[PDB]
Amino acid sequence: HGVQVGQVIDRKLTSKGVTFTVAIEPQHRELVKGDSKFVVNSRVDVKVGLDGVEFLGASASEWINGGIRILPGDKGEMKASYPLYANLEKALENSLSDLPTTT
Amino acid sequence: TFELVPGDGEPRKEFVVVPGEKALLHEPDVLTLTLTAPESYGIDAGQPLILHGVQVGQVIDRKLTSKGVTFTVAIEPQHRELVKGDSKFVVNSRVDVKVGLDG
Repeated sequence: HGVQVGQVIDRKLTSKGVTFTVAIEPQHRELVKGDSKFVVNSRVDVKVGLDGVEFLGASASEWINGGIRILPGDKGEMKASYPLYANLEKALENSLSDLPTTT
Repeated sequence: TFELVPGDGEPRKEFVVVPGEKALLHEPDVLTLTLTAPESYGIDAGQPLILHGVQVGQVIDRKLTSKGVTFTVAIEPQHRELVKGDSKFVVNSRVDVKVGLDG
């Protein structure tokens, strides 16, 4: 919600991909609500058009800050691993793959 | 540097020192307001309050709750009479650009 509640501790590169270990302060520990989402805010996206022009990803303060945005949830059990989504649209669609599934 | 602001009343020999951030909060006349928002909108605790292009106040602090974000702000007594309580507060921390054929 625009407020810094944590900090990325470390990053490791493996064969499968990249694993980030992050920490959340105890003050906002109760607001995590484990059934939540994490979104990348380190890249800016600009879309232009005749009627729809948008500037997503990160604002100027968000671009100079960077980091990970947290989309909170309602009720969860705080599982260990979490996925990281490339952009907002994929997070909303709950799609963790570039190509959508065939139907 | 210790700065002295004289007052009036019975003489005293003990004082409580407040930081410079809270200096406006401890003035004899000051208008303290609490305003809520679902998002921080990138507003810190040192941002000013602007009326007609003139700074008339200063944001004192920001707190994050479950419902949202609450800002406590202060208005100087000089412009206390110009507040006119049935008033509105608008975010000025983000810029918006709308393009079009004519507008």
